[PDB]
Amino acid sequence: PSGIVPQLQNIVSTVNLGCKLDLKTIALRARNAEYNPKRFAAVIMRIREPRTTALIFSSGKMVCTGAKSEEQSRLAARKYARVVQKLGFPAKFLDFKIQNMVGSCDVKFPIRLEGLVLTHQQFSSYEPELFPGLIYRMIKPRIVLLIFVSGKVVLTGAKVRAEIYEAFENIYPILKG
Amino acid sequence: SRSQQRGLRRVRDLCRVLQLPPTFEDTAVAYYQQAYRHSGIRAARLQKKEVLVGCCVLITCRQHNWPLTMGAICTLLYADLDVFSSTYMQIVKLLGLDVPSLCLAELVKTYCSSFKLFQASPSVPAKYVEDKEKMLSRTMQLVELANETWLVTGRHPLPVITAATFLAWQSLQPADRLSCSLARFCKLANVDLPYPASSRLQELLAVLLRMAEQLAWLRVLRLDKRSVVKHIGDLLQHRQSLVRSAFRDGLLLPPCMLKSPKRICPVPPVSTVTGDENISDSEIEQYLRTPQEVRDFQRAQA
DNA sequence: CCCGCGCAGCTATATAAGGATCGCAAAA
DNA sequence: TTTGCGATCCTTATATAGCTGCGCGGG
Repeated sequence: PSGIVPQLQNIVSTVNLGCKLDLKTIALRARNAEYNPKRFAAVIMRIREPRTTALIFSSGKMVCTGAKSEEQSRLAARKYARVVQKLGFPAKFLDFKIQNMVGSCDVKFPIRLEGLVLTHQQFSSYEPELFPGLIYRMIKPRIVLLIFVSGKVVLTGAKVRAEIYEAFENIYPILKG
Repeated sequence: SRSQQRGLRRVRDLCRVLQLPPTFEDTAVAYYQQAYRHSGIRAARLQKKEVLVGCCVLITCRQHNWPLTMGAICTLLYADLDVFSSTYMQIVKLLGLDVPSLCLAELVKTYCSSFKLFQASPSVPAKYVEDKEKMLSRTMQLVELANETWLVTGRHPLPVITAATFLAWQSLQPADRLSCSLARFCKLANVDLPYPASSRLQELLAVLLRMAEQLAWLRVLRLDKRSVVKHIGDLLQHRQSLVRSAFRDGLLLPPCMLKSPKRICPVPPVSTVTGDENISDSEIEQYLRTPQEVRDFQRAQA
C-alpha cells in the first residue's frame, strides 16, 4: 500500500419525506430556511450540527450536502425531516441514499500532467487553457479523479467509501511510476 | 437542417478568416457533420451551435499543430470562453477523439512575430528595435526553460510566452531596456497584456536566479531580479547543465507547492456518530420561529 | 403548420484542488 | 503608478425540479 488514506470531504444524500410540502410555510415558520422562488424553486435549510445544507422541494423530496461521514449525512437528513414534521407536515424518512462522495489526497510529489495525458490518454483529459487539473475517468471503480501538478488529488463520484480508497490505491502506482 | 447548413457555411467562413491551409476546411466541415449526428448536439441552444463551429476548427488545427488558442477563437466568434469550454469537452468526449495538445513551439513563432519591434517608429525608438530571429531563438529557449522548471503545467500558455518574449527582448540589450516595464513593452509592441504575464515574469526570473547560484562567479555577485537580466545570455548558453545541477541539489518544484501554510488538512475531528442517536425536541425547536417572530415577519411583509 | 417527446441547460446545494481575473486598498 | 490580498468565478461528481430552447417524429 501507499500508506496514504484519502479524507472524505463531502457526502451528497437524498431522502423522500413522502408528502407534498408548502414551501412558503416552511420559509415563514423556520429560522434556518432561505426561499427565493423567482431565483430557485426549493427551500435552502441549514443546521449547525452536523454542519450541512438541505434543499427541500415542494414534492417532498430532499437533498442533503456537506457532511464528512455517511453516518453524519443520515443524522443531518433525519434532523431536517424532524424540523419539517414540527412545522406541521406528515413527513416520513423514505429511501435515504448516499448519492455522491468526495475524497481528497496528497501524494506529496509533483506530477507532469503533460506526460500523464500521453501515457494514459484513454482515461485522461488535460486542457490547461481551461482548467489546471487533469480529469482522469477511471473505469474500475467508476470514479473521476482531478490530478494537480502539486500531487494533490480529488476523488469524486463514489456511492460507498471503499470506491474512494480503491481508486486512490489504483492511481498511486500510475502517479509514482 | 437549416441550422446545419448555416453551421457548415460558418465553419468555411472561419477557416477563410483565419487564412488556414486549404485541406483544413474539409476536415472541420466533416467534424461538424459528425457532431450533428448526436442528439445531444442537435438539442443544444443556438449559442452552443455557434461555438461548435469553433470547436471543429480548433480540433482540425490541433491535429495539424496550427497554433490557434481557445481565447483567440472566442474573440473572433464573440463567444464566452466558459460556453466554448463545455462544448469542446463534450464534442471531444462524444466523437471519442485524442486531440493533440497546443503546440507551444509553433505558438512561440506565431505570437512572438506579431510583436511590432522589428522596425523603428515614433512609438518604437531605435534602441528598442530587435532582430526577429534573435528574438525567436531566445524566447523559445526561455519557454523551454519555463516548461522544464514547472512554470507551464496547469497554467494558461500565452502569459508564459508574453513574459519570455519580454525577457528575451530585455536580455538582448540590457543597459538600454531595463527601464522598460512589461506593460510599456506590450503597449509599444502593440500586443494585449495578459493578466497572469506579471506572475510568470517573476517566476521565470526566480528560476534564472536559482540557476545563477550553480555558477560560482554568478553566486558571488548576489544577483537580484534586475541584475540577473544582463547574464540571461550566459545562463541560457548552459541551461541543460545548470537545470540538472539545480534539481540535483536540495527544491525546484511547481510554484503552488512552495509554499502552502496549512500543513494539516484533516481539521474536522474524527467522529463517533452512528446516525441512529435520539433527536431531542429541544434540539429541533431551536430551528423554529416563535409565534411572535412569525407575527413580526408577517406584519413586515404586509 | 401544431402537438407531444426527448433531450439541453438555466437557477441552486456542497467540497476539495489551482488558476484566472476582478475589486480594493496600501506602500512605492 | 505598482504591488498584494482577498473574493468570486471556472472544473468534477450527484440528486432534487419547473421552465424553456431546440429539433425530430406524427398528425
